[PDB]
Amino acid sequence: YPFWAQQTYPETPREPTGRIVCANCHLAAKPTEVEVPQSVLPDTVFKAVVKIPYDTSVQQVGADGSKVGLNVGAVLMLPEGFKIAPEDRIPEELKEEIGDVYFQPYGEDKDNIVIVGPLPGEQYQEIVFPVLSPNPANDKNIHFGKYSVHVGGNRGRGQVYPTGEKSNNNLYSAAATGTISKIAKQEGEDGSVKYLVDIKTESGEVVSDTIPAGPELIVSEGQAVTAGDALTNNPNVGGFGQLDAEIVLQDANR
Amino acid sequence: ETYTVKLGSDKGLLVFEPAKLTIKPGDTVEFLNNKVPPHNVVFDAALNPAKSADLAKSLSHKQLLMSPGQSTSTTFPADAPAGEYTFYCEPHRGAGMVGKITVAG
Ligand code: HEC
Ligand SMILES: [Cu+2]
Repeated sequence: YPFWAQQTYPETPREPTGRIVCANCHLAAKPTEVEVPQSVLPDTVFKAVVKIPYDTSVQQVGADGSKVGLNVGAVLMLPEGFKIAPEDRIPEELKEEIGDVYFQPYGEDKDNIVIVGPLPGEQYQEIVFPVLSPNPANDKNIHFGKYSVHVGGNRGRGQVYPTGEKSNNNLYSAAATGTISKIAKQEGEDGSVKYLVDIKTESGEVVSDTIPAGPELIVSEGQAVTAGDALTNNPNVGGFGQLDAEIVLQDANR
Repeated sequence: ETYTVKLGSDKGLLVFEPAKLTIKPGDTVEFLNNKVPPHNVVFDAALNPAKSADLAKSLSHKQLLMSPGQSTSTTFPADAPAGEYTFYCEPHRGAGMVGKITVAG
């Protein structure tokens, strides 16, 4: 979710590698688009439209094991001075395009970074962010010049939680080499508890990895397995993307 | 009965005021997404006397309520004695957005 990124990276959402912290947990990579006007005049509202497309027929494993469609979210990074446009300045044509989303600043201080999500993807594959352009006359540090605009766009569930635990939308590798001595899908309440054991014949040791509900196996009993091998398919059908656009704050005169 | 829990006291903060709603065995109270959203609440099968979700499950809600200005309702059975049926604002769980429905007994 954006909210975890807010809670534990307020001043480092664009890591110095140029990668966005979403990547840390939303591991798979999928494309994100962003159109932005070529240029804008001081103190005017414009739209940075972001797209986060994906084959909508797909379905993902929900937290509980059942399969459900995807949700979408994003982070848009603007230069200092630029910020969410207020309601009075958003005209009605633009107002209906934004539907009823609720942009939050990444941090009360970071007005120039603006987030949204989770929201259903069917409705919000594309998102229209109003943005008020700043004014150099009323802001010395800002100037008439080119400027970068980075963006992050996510779809579907990620693989790792802030605590480092895995989620059930990911690959459960083996934690062991060995042969498999027993298997049993069982039913619990929301979904299956998969049970199994491995005999590290090499080190004379037994372990019992556990696999949550939702994935489905590749391996079978009696098959030799290597440490780190894929026990399940990878069920992740979503991912993360990022890009940047340039915008020219333009002098009214030339 | 259906009372309104303003999930982040509208012109105040991300809190659940007045935190200790002493309802009666049934009360169809709603959770209202007013600002900085969404607010969904699972029910304490952990923090309460009858920490038994199976009682209804509908009790324990959850999954991003993208309802800009709208509420969802949680009803009980009548078979609800001395119960502190505590509720969870999921994406906010800790920032004073937790409530304790207290069905008298
Ligand atoms: C440290 C963890 C972490 C970071 C960082 C993170 N996410 Fe997530 N995200 C997750 C996990 C795990 C889930 C699955 C949660 C669940 O079980 O419902 C998720 C789910 C989501 C969802 C909901 C998908 C769905 O269909 O339910 C969206 C959208 C999303 N993240 C967007 C973002 C964006 C955009 C950012 C940052 C600007 C971000 N996330 C950063 C971990 C993260
Ligand atoms: Cu909340």
